[PDB]
Amino acid sequence: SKVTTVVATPGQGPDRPQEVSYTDTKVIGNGSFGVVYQAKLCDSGELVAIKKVLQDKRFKNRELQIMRKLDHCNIVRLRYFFYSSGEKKDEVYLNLVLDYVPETVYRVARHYSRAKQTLPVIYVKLYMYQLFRSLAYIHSFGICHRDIKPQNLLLDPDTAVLKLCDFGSAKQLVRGEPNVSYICSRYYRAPELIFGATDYTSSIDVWSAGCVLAELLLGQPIFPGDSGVDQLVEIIKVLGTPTREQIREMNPNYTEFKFPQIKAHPWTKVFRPRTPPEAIALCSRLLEYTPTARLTPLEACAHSFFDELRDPNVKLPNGRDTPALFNFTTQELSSNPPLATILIPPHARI
Ligand SMILES: COc1ccccc1NC(=O)c1nc(-c2ccc(S(=O)(=O)N3CCN(C)CC3)cc2)cnc1N
Ligand SMILES: [Cl-]
Repeated sequence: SKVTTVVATPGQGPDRPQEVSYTDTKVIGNGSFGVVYQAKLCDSGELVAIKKVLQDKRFKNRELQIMRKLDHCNIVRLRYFFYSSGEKKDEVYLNLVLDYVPETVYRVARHYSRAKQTLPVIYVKLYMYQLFRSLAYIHSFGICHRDIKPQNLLLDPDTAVLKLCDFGSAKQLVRGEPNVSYICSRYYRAPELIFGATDYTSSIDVWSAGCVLAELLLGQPIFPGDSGVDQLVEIIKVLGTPTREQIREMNPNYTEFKFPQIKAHPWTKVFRPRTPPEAIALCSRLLEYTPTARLTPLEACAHSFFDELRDPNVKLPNGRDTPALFNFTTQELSSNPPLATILIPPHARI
């Protein structure tokens, strides 16, 4: 039970460093950036994660910049950040200390799928709405996550609160400056990115969210490509070959083979017989080739598949109340404020 103490700036708040003490630190993850840890704050005993990434001096970290300006019930909070050096030579690490949320949609969905069960539709509605809520929030800032996938959706199994995490691929999408095409995890990678587009939009996140919805409905990934290019083949096996005009809207500069001519597969045959009609309906307005065709995250939240969540009597399966789903801020409703009439049901207004 060793106690580590660091001088950390508060996450959102003002640049006033304070000493923060934590203990009980375990490795829990890693990647190309560095290592991820769990720890307990000696103060409040609250659990936290710490993403530790090698940060080159003299050049700013865009994940930190993006995270300092986010504050949303469905996004993991950046509580503190701090620097530290070691294990290496004259290298500086940036540490993000984030709220710890214990579960992920990936692990949940794997447990049902291993037990050959479908995750109940109520959980599908709860997870997907909160994911769409977080997207509406970051997209109103022009920030695009670029890594929506089941492992980056944290869950509290008791409150069913969902929080979006891992902002190591997020970027301010600025109009006219290009962006890299090979982002997003393969299975959740939108088609314009596979077509090499570099002027894509936030709707690549909405494609990803549709892949997750579809995956929850089906109990397995809906487009499991065994490469960056075979991903497109899997997509085509459901949506059929994209029309010449659809290829233009995805990226207006391309010749990728020509693909064999394949008919679109009807959405009803894509899912299992007892799949709810509004789930399939919602899904088909997300998994569209034309990136302007897809729903915005707010419109998705307004979808009728989510109406059970707007019911005043709804409860979680463990008898408890649903998390807070109607406290929209004006920034959240900014893209389409009229949608408030559907999104804040009567029983939830003041
Ligand atoms: C790999 O993680 C990242 C990579 C990049 C950026 C951010 C993150 N993570 C987070 O930000 C974050 N992660 C978690 C989190 C939750 C569950 C898991 S677990 O795999 O289910 N598993 C690991 C082993 N353990 C013994 C049990 C549970 C892993 C991690 C919680 N709260 C967070 N804030
Ligand atoms: Cl909020």
